[PDB]
Amino acid sequence: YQPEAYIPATDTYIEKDSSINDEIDKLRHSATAALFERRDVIIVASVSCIYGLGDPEDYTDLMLSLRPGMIKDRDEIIRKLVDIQYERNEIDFK
DNA sequence: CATCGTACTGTTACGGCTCCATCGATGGAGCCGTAACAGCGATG
Repeated sequence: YQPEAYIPATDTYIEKDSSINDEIDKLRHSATAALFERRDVIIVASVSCIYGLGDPEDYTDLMLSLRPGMIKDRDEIIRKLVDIQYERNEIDFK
């Protein structure tokens, strides 16, 4: 990670560059889901636990509920899935 | 010295697409030259 910064002494600006690790992201998402799923969860974290995450109210209110017999268009459900940052990929299924 | 931050920019291999340069011969018919073949009369 190289956060953007500006140095007035040299009048030079550095652009932001980052790389994402898949395993750590999956572990973080699993921890976040387990927090809302079960109460008997133990989380081992670094000082990263004090950095800005999303709103828990938005996380709870944006859960999609589906049951048999409920009328709903397939396109509407696909749009709802896309709106919660789900990527459609028939080749790379992860 | 380790820790943290809401999917980052620039330059190279490699496969697929497209444009451009560069590169007589054989059989049939007619002709010439050469060889080959066919085709009144008088007397005893």
